[PDB]
Amino acid sequence: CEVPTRLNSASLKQPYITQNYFPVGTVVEYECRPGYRREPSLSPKLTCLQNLKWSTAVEFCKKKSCPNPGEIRNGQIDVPGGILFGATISFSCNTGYKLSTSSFCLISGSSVQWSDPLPEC
Amino acid sequence: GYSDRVRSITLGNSTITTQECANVVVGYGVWPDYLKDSEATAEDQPTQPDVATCRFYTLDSVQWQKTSPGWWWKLPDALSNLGLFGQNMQYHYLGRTGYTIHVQCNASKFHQGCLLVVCVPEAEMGCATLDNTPSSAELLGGDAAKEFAGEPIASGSNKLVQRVVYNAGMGIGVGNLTIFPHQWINLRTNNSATIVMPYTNSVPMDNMFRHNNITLMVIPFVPLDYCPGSTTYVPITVTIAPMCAEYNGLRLASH
Amino acid sequence: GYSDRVRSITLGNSTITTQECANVVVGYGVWPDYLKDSEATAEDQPTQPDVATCRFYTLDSVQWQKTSPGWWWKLPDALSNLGLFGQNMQYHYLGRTGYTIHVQCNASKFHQGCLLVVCVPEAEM
Amino acid sequence: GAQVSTQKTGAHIHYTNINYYKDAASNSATRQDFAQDPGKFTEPVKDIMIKSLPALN
Amino acid sequence: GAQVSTQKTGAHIHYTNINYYKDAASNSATRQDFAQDPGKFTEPVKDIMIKSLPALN
Amino acid sequence: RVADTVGTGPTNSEAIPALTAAETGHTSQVVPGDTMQTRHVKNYHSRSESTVENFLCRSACVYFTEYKNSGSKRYAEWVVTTRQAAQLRRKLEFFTYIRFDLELTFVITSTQQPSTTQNQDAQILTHQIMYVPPGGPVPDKVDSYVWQTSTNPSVFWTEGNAPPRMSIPFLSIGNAYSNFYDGWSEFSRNGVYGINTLNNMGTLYARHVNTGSTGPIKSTIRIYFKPKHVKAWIPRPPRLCQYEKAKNVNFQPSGVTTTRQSITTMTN
Amino acid sequence: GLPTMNTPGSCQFLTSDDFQSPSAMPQYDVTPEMKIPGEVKNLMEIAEVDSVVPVQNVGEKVNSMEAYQIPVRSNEGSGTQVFGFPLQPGYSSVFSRTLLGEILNYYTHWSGSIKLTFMFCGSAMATGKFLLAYSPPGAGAPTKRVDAMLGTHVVWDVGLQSSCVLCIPWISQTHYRYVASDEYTAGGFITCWYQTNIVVPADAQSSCYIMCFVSACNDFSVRLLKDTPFISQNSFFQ
Amino acid sequence: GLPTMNTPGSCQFLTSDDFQSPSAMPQYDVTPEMKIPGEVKNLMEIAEVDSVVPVQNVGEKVNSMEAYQIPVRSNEGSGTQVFGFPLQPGYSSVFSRTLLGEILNYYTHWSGSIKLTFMFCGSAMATGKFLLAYSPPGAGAPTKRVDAMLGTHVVWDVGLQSSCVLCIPWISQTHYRYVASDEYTAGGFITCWYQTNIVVPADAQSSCYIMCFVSACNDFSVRLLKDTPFISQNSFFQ
Ligand SMILES: CCCCCCCCCCCCCCCC(=O)O
Repeated sequence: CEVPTRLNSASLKQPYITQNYFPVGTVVEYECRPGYRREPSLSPKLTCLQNLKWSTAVEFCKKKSCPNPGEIRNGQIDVPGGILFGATISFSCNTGYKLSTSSFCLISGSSVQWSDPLPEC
Repeated sequence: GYSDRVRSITLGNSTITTQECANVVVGYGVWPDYLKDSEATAEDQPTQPDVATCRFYTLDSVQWQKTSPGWWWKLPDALSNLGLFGQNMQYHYLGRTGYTIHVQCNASKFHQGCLLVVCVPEAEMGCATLDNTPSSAELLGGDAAKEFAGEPIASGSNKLVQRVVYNAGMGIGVGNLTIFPHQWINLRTNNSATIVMPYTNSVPMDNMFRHNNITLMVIPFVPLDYCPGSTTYVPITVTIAPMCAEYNGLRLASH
Repeated sequence: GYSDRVRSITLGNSTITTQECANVVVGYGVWPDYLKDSEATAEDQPTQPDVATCRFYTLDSVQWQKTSPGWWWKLPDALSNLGLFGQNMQYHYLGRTGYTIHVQCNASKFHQGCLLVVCVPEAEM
Repeated sequence: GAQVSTQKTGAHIHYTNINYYKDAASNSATRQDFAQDPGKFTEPVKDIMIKSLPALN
Repeated sequence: GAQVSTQKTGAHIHYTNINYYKDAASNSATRQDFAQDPGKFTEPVKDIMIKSLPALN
Repeated sequence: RVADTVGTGPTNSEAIPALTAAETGHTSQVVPGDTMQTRHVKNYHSRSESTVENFLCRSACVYFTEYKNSGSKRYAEWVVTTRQAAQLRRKLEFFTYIRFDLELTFVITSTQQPSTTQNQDAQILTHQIMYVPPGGPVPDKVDSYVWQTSTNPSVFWTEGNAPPRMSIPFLSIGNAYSNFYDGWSEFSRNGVYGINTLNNMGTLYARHVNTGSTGPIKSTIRIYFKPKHVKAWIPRPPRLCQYEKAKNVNFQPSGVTTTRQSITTMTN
Repeated sequence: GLPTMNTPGSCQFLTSDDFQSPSAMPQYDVTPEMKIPGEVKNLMEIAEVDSVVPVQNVGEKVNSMEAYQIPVRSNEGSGTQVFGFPLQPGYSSVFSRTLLGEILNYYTHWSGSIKLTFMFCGSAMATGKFLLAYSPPGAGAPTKRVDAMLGTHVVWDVGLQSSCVLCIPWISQTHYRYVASDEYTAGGFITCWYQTNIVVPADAQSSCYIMCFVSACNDFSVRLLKDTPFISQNSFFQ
Repeated sequence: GLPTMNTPGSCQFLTSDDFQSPSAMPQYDVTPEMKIPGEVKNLMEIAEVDSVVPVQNVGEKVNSMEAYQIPVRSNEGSGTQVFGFPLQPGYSSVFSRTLLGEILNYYTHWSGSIKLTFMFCGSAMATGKFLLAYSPPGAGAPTKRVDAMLGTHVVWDVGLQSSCVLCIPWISQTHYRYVASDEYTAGGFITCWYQTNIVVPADAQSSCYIMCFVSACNDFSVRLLKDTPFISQNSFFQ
């Protein structure tokens, strides 16, 4: 068999990463890359079949959700792309008040948090 | 005998009288009615209050000055907080109604001017910044009137609506608007203008809080003028009566 | 075939089902109706919502304890703040309606007790 | 099952049409629907207005 | 020997079909067989069950 | 057939056809024979090219994109929308609500790119155009399993043949298409505002089924939309300003018309 | 094998053609139609409604509403000119952006009569009389009321009815006139003159405005689809 | 030689086309048909049968049968919530893998009513009453019984008949709702609340389970063939 199939959601577990000879009937395990959270229904294992081809692979992990943005006083929050990992919210202000401008959901430690805090306006 | 310059309208417990009126414009020739069984889609039974909902509601007045560009009103939004109409459309998910609009202006024989009173269906508007879209507060004014602007709104990092009077905020031509059922108030001829509009939409019913079907635009084409000594405060009043209103999907009140 | 211990009631967009019920008591033998032209006094036209107003509203629950004396409810007051019914009677000066009351209690075959459920007209206290 | 209709000719000679597909969205375009009613846009008023009479009398 | 049948049009105009081959497996697909009978999967019971009556009485 | 003129003569009556009040908004139905003496001439002119169909029933390019047989961009995608170009958009915007069937036509053209590979002897290229309805599995790569096109519709074209053409029915969950929308995606009057909320026509993909040659080749697909069986409602004024975006009606303010010397000038 | 022969014009894509084509979504069930107010069947229906004419399009006046107002005021003279413009709905800047002009710019030939409606927007105590004239071509624009009186004119008396309609007829040798600028298909000149003088009482403004509307007549007609010059684009939007 | 002309769309392979083609095995004699029980003529026949709904799909519960059990137990309180989920058969994880959901994921538009059948699986000596409510969109999910009572509800009384059916009607402005997630075509919310309290005798378990089945109504309908998102493949099998 060749190298196991690359998947955006997960990454090959150690030490399979440092391995280049896979006989038939060899099982490899994956793990969720940051932030990505493991999906309980799907199981992250692949087997080299007799045809020297790996078993069908599906995304075993899903993007983590950032907390709710909140409610900026005298301000409007624009959420064009949800609140998943990698989204960007926009902070605006009403007519008659002066105002950062945007915040990004990024991995900070073991979970995902917003970057810029809510401004004042 | 009769004249044709006098007209009375009676709806619910309200009446409107006029001594100097032009004719009455009736939508696209269609009178508002209810929804038929061969054209409905929702299955539960609708409610039809028919008395409290179908009555004349009188919004605030606006002063017409020698330099006023004009005003606009979103009818589903204008009556949202007024009377049972507001309570009905609040609890319900779907709504369907036709709007009759009466706009009245009072003056003397020594005052001059001209207003265009037009009902625009689906008056989608633009923003001062080409990127980004207009904010709800700028587009929708409730319990109040929104005003156009004589000069172009500046573009910056803003969500303000482009209010140019010559582009009517839609980028089109103000003169060509007549394609929509309209009327004029010529201060030498008629005190008031009345338009009856049926329910126009592409679906049978629609949520009255997230979509505004029609928009009323009062635009002075000839500026108000008078000689010193005569009255300087001339207001404009708008009365709206819902007609054949039915609602479906009773649910928890939406604020 | 049928039994007579099962009964369903449908009003507006609401339904009530029962598996162990006695009969249904109907007022003084009179079923609620509208006001006739030969018995009315007010002259303007009435409003009849007939769907949102005519539906089952469910008040709170009360715990029945070994030493509970009893409870009472004023119906015009109980539904005053609930649903369109409250909004209708709020804006309007005059009103006229009939009330259907369903009171439900759930227990086992090893629990014992007895409740009287009564509608008193003009219960001046 | 063919349709024979007149063509577009100058004033002052028939054509034949057969439908081959079974979807009614695959037919040709309807180019010959000459029907008008401008009374909805012109003259949308409620009371009729005779031309020779004064408008406001 | 042609067949003329109605097309699939919206609610609220005929088509012509000729078979050229002699095998009956070369014809077009049968797209217009709208017949249903869900009583085999829904309600496969032996004794009829009226809706308003109690199921087990 | 257009209405013929009627012969009239002199007049000294009390009938005032010319005098009217435009305050009502009623367009005056006067003919030349009312304010002058006229002859009777039969009119044979016809309003046959002014019908809604004959007006919008013409092919118009709405998009074109380029994909290659090597490198990075191996396939092309397009989110279906008629607002990409200006001409057909402005012709369609004459009406608020329109209902119409669509006749789609595709033009595909290839071109050899400058390189240094010797001995170039290409073969005939075949192209595949796959349409994915919203909610479907979009191709993530050019050799994706989704190209099977079991349920999804697909068209295969070999270069040198006639351009591919198919007919699409009136697809809409509503009772008519909406050129304009005055509302928000959410019931709370926040989020996407405009016709973008209504749009949901899916995505269209295109790829080379074979490499064809050892040298680089770039192909370009052009999409043509001809409306047929057209029905339209509520007309509205034509776009005076120039368009700026496809998702919105945002514009830059412009004057009503073009300026002349004075109010008594017979020339531009 | 039925012997056939292929004629020229095979495997070609003519954009204005009318053929059948296989449906991509077979047996699709479309949403049933519903009654919608204001159905357009013919473009001429749109051309027969009034549209305000930007007559005073001079200088910066096009950047406001002043482009729509015709400024008539009382003066110590008689027989002066109010306005004048040519009869070129497709080409003249005056009628180019009106509903009629915007519909004409999609075609190449036009033929029919033109209706002009003038509405007085002054005081109720003001009065006046105007001469509204149309002169077919052959001699230039009339420079004085004596020359404009000899054409097709109407004398408008301002009173209770504030609107008067001037109907420009069809006096063209050609059956159809070109929408673009062609000196062969000349149209003529439309002018307006003070018949008497504006009469205003004391304490009443002496400077008033007129408004002008244009609409197509019943005999109107257009005959060649083309592309509007105004629409433009540098690159695909968004 | 009959003169013909070839139109665009010639020598092309549209996968959803309907033409005749020469048979590769001429005059082949097929095996005569025989009566086979359970013939399917329409997909909707399959969508109208009940399918157990995995309501409790929380955590590892999807890796067992516990995903199908709704855990109702006696408590010292009234008016609490049992469950709640949105009306999205195509998109919601709750209805995505049910027969109805598996059939919907092959299409793009759906339209009709939904039947939910709740079966009590407790002791024969247990009793209770439940409120099953549906709220159309416009205001968010009801957070308490007072807000959920104002919608379309049924009061279910547990007795000899252990199953009660809640029929979600069609209250959509659009004729057809999108199977994928679109906020324009919102569906609403379905919730359940303790009407009274579970009444259990001594020596009888006080913790019971409910089960839920979903079926399409007679008015149900779907309108655009597409490819299921769930099916996948890295390379040809075997
Ligand atoms: C084999 C290729 C098939 C391609 C199918 C493409 C279908 C496109 C459908 C577009 C319909 C018209 C969209 C109008 C949008 C609007 O105005 O709201």
